[PDB]
Amino acid sequence: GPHMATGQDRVVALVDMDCFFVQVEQRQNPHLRNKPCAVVQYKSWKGGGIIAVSYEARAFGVTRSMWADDAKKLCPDLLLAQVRESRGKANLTKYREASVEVMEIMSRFAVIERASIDEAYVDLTSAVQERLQKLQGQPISADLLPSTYIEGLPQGPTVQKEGMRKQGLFQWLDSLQIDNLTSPDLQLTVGAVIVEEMRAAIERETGFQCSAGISHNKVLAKLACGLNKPNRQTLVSHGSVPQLFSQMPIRKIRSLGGKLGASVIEILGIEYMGELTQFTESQLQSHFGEKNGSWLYAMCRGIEHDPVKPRQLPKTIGCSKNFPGKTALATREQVQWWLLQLAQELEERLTKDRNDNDRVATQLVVSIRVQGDKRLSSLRRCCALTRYDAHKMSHDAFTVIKNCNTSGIQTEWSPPLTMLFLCATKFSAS
DNA sequence: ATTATGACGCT
DNA sequence: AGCGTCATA
Ligand SMILES: [Ca+2]
Ligand SMILES: [Mg+2]
Ligand SMILES: [Mg+2]
Repeated sequence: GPHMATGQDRVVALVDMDCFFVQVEQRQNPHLRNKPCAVVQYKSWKGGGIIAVSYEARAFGVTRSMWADDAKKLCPDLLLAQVRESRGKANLTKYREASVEVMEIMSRFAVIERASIDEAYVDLTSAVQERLQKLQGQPISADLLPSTYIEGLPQGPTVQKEGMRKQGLFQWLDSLQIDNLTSPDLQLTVGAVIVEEMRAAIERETGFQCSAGISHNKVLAKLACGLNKPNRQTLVSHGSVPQLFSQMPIRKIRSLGGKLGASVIEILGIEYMGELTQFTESQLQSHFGEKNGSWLYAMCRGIEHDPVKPRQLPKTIGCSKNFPGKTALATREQVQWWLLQLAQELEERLTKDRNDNDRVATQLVVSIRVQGDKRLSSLRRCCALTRYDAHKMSHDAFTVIKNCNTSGIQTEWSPPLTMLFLCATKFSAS
């Protein structure tokens, strides 16, 4: 009843760049613009592995993780841009720097949480209050929401896409109560107006387009964002949740795409998020633990409390390289050469980070994989990170791992290593 | 032989 | 601490 919380206390958005690495390359090389194209890393093995795909290329069935040689079978005219290689390895600097461009623009509108290289959550609650004041009871024009979809509309008593969008938008705005400064639906709508503005600024100042979700929490915002891509934004209201979830596979919700989601489906014998409402909170906690159970009980009702954390910078800086199949490292000289290559890239990024962001990493984590282990990581050991010096870091990394060498011979390494990873962590102010 | 990342949970 | 899960380009 009147004491039942409804998770409508915040306005949260999730902004996510469209085919991000592709846009970065298309900005740089106008010949790639408005083409089926993809970004690939390496080239020798099957033409390289695809890591990003333009929407034009997606239409041919080209996807992430496809080998370029195979993508070309689906899309013969597919254009490719290659990730830079430095020190024998893929170097992602260009995309990290482009990400900083976008994050800095977003930060002008609101506090953001960097969620990945190309997405951020935004807490718009305060910005919406402010805007509502300027608005002075004044209605919101559809003109202010030129790329917004309202999930669930139109409904009730045209055959084109933009026409449908506008019909739904009209129904939404027609039903809005603008004299109520605490109406959650109104708050969301003003949130969407601001996100249009944010998205316009990103595109004007970088050339990059993005999509966005606006709702009352991060999970719904994230879900909303993916509903209409590319170059569009979607508002998911509290009221839209029961219908939206009634046919929403559990795996589509953030954090349920893996083993836990599979267990929810298996144990409960359900398929869709909305089906969760029929279980008590204790029932869910009994299956999935106290934390997950409470989370599931609220989430299937559209409610979630995880805050947008004030964090624009990554918490770790790492460098890693796989050495698959035949290329596995089998000599000490090999292992040491590559630890050095990694350590040199890490030093470069750490030094730039110290200058830009006034902080220093204090721990170095070293991880490897050995030929034969199904797990991505085989062994992870940390040591002190006291100086930004590549030779020192690589010498230290070798020290902490050198006893993983089964080989009775000093010069030989066995079993061969199929992955090396150096990660700087535990930052302190400087 | 997707690879190169990055955040957070468990014990 | 070291390991596991889930996620994104
Ligand atoms: Ca994206
Ligand atoms: Mg993304
Ligand atoms: Mg993606």
